[PDB]
Order: sequence, then structure tokens, then C-alpha cells
Amino acid sequence: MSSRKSKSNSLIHTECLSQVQRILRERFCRQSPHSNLFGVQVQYKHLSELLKRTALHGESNSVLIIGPRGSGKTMLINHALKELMEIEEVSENVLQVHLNGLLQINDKIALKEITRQLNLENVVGDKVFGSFAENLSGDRTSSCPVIFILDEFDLFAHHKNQTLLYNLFDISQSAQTPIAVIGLTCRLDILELLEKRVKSRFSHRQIHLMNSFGFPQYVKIFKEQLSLPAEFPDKVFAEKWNENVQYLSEDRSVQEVLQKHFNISKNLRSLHMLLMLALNRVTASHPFMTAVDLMEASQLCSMDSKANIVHGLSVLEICLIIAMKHLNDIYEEEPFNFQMVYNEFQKFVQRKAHSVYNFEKPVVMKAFEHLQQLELIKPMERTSGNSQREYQLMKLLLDNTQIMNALQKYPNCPTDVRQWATSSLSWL
Amino acid sequence: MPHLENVVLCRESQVSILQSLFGERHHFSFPSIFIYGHTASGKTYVTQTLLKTLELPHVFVNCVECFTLRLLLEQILNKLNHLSSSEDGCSTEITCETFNDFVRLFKQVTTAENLKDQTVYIVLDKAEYLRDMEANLLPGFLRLQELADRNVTVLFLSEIVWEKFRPNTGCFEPFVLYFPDYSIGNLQKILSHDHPPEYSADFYAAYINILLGVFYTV
Repeated sequence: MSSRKSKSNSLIHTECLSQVQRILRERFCRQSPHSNLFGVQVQYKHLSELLKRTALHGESNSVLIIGPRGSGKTMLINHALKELMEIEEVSENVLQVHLNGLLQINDKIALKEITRQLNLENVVGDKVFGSFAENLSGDRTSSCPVIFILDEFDLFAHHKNQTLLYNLFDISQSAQTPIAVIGLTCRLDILELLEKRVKSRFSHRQIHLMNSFGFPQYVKIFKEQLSLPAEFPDKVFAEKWNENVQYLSEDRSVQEVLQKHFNISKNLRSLHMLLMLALNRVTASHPFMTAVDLMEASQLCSMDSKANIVHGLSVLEICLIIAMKHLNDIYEEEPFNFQMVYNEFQKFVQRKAHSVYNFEKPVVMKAFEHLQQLELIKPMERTSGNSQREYQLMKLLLDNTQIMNALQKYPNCPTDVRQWATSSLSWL
Repeated sequence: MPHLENVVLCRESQVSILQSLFGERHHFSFPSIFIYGHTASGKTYVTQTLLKTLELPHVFVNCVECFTLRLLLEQILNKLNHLSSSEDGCSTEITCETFNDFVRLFKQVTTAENLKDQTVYIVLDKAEYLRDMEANLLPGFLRLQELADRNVTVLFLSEIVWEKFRPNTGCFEPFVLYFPDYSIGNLQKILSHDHPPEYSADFYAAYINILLGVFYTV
């Protein structure tokens, strides 16, 4: 009696990792209640005192939340709305309209899609095309007040005098039921982005939800995302999970990766890719973690994407990008067409023995056209329609630094070609 | 197997990457996966074979065939109702043009037991002509996981690099995957695998090596 529990334990190890992938991936993009606050305890009390003034009473407030995107700004507004769910004597009388400014681009469409969330006078069908005129606005009604939620104040911010935001600012200042409005935006200053008729009619209340961490308190964020709650069927495997992270948190190679991404982008979204890529490597043969599965996942997402595209080329297009590099040193910032590159093509054929390396003529335009579909050249501002294979006045989209460092790593480099690229053309 | 690995013998480090992101049916992933390659044919031929092997719900649409946003969102639903349930939906068409109604009608289709807790793949062929239209359809697929709230993974098979379609107000930063280039030691073996039955293996592979050294520079 021994060949039963050992074989059954292997099946649990293959199924326990499946329950973690459906939580970590549903935590970065999708907002999960397991994620608590991150140094925003003082801002949590400010938004809590404003929401109770509308649900419990009838005082509507409109604030502006400025931060990153859907991974950082959605950690406080949605948490305050879910706090209203515990008290069932108000959650059943207050609905919620999920709006998004990224979808709406004009103003006529917004007057019809608003009825798709309330559904108090129509059906699956939408009523007459009439633009809404009476939007229902003694301060005590039984029509279930609904709070609207906006997002992305950038698309409709530059429409036509913003005729949509002025309606929401008048319902709370009307005479029937006050309706609040809480939105999300990434751009900092938003107040001055409106006209004077809307600027003088605002609450002028905004909070800058910007993280201000460093290095000691930054490690706690890396360990909090990997701290799964008490949901595993076996509590023995849950103790070794949190303990293994502590052994890797203090390491000469793990701490170097954390500080490299923190200086580039300290946003929480930039760290989401550093936690899910390492989970993909953990399959059915990785019982624990180490400092090897986390270093290879950070290099593939940080290599020079503008220097590795030249390795899968031949010699024709490789000699072309070096030809315009030599012309940039003698022509100090000025456009030039393609026919000038053909003048030096028949110049390198000299000082060489008679062999089979010489080409013809139509291969030159075919080798240069391959760079057109790669977007390596950019016109000054206009692409002539009647331009042929002589008038292009194109330039370059690279630099004089990565072109020289991409020569020793290129596979199979000829000896009579590399010397021509390093020199400044001193021979004929 | 006959067209997944025999076409390119240099994908040993990429099979374990795509299969790790798939997992099971109830497993999720990023709402957008940008994968750019070369020649616009190497990454396309491997996609038609890997998806037809594991038998997964997936479609194929193109942005070059249609120059309007009304026809792009229509062809996606035309290839979805045929595999949305176990039977056909009596061959019914969809009349829509509003971009806001696209996320509303897509949730009603993904309600059956076939697309309830399963991963849906959206392969966007030739994803380098989206900047000609409007600058609002780019972040629509990056935040589709939050709006639609469905297991939808949008794939990209474009020639342009990722750092060229950056909008004015920014968008979501996904995972940029780069397939390895055609190695010199592996390109010789893939060009000799499709040998005709009139010859053999060693006798046919000798006629390829004599042409590779003269056509590698051109």
C-alpha cells in the first residue's frame, strides 16, 4: 500500500498550477478584490466621505482621478463602489451605468447608447431618434437614482464645445434628483481643457494618484501580487509558496532586475509582464522557483528591436544601409534621392579581381524596394504619386551608434566588406 | 507535424512559448499579442497549421480588403455564428455600424456553451494599415478584456515593428514576441525536405547546396 498517494499527488501538482494561472492573469488586467491598497490610505478616506453624501443623502460630488491607466486608476473607484454592496439597503436602490469614452467618438451616438444601460422606458428596441430633451431632472424620489461612471477624458474632450459634459453638470444642480459623476483620466491637467462656461461650473477637486515608492518598500509590491489567499485545497503547499519568494527576494541577481525596470517605468503595469512570463516556463517539471526563470523573461522584453532586424538579411540590403551612412557624414542634414546611391555602387566594383560577384542593374532597385515595406525610410512630408525610380529624396530612420555595434554580432561577415564600413571611403 | 515543424527547423524555442500561453479552455491570456516577423509569409504559414491542429475556435480577417470600419466589424461576426453553437443559426445576418455596439452584440454571441469559458483567438492578418483610418481603433483591442470581459486573445501578424503605431494618448503595453531569423544551418535542411519521389535523399540534397552559396548574397 504505497502506489496510490504518490501517483495521485502528481495529478494534483498538474492541476494546482491551473488554478493559479486563472487568478494571476485575472489580476493584472481584470481588477480582483484580493489586491489591497498600495500607500493610498489617505486618499481612500477622501473618496469614502464623498460617496456617502449622495447614496445616504442627496449631495452629488464630481472629482477627477488622474493616474496611469486601467491597472492603477482602477484600484480605488471600483473598490469604493463595491464597498456599497455590503449594505443591502442602498445597493438595491442604486444602479450603475458603465460608460467608456474610448468607444464614443462624437455626440449624436452618445444620445442613443445611454438608454442601453437604464432600460426604464424602452425594450431591446430604441425609441424615436429625437435627441434627449427631458432626461428626468422635491429632492426625494423613488425612481432609483443611478450614478454614471465615465472614463478617458481625451477623446470627447476635443469635440464641439463638449455638449455632453454640460448635461451631467446640470442634473446635480437642477431641482429633482441630484446625480453625481466619477470618471477616470490619464492626462494631468483637465480643468483648463474646457470652455469658460464649463470651467466656472465645476467642483475644482482632483487628486493626483501617482505612486511614490523606491526600493525597500518596492519589494513588498512584488511579493503581494504573488501572495495567493487561502484557497488551495492543501495548506501545506501554500506555506512553501510564500516562503520561497522570501528566499529569492534577497538575491544579487533578482534585485538587479527589479531596480532596472523601476527606473524606466515605476508604474504597476510595467511589472505585470515580469510576473506572468516566468509562470509560463513553470510547467510539469518545475517544483520550485529560482533566479534563472526570472532573468530570461526580462531580457527578451528589453532587447534593441531596431538592431535585430538586420541579422536576417543578405549582403545587398546590408550594403545599402551603410551606403547612406557614409553619405550622411558629407551631407550635413539634407535630403537626397536614390540615384545618388547608384553612383557609389559601381565605385566599389574596382580594386577587385574579375570574378562572379559583379551584378547587373535591375537588382539595385529590387534590393532597395525591400526596405520600403520595412518602413526604414520616411519622406520629408509628401510622397509624390508621379514619382518614379529616381525622385525620392528620402532619408534614414536609424542612428550613427547602433549601426557600428551590429557588425560583430552579424553572422558571416566578409573581410572585404567589413573594412569598407568602418573606413570613411579613402580608396577607389 | 507535417507542416508545423517540417517547414522551418528553427522553431524549437517558440513551440513551448505559444503552448504555455494556451493551457486549457478556461485559461486566459493578454487581450492583444503583437508578433512581427519578416517576408510576411513565415509567421503566416505556421499560424494556419498550429491552429488547425489543436482544434480551437479561431477566425481569420484582413484589414486591407476593407477600407471602412463598418465592413471590418461585420466579417468577424460572419465567421463566428457558424461556430458559436453546435448548430447553425439559420444563416442570419447582422446589421450594425456603430463601434460602441460591437462590444454589446459580441457578448450575446459568446453566451452559448461553446464560447462560454473557452479561449477565442482573433488573428488580424496584415496589421500595418490600421493607421490610415482613425486613431481610435488601435486601443480598442488593447482594452477589449476590460470591456467585453471575455476570453478573447487578439493576434497580430504584421511586418511593421511595434514602436510605430503609438497613439497620442498612449495605450496598453502588451508582450512583443520576435521570431528568430532564418539560420544558415537550418535553411539548408528545410529546402531539401520536399524531395520528389523520382530521386532520393542524398542524391537530391546535393543539388541544393550548390545553389545556396550563390544565392545567399542575393
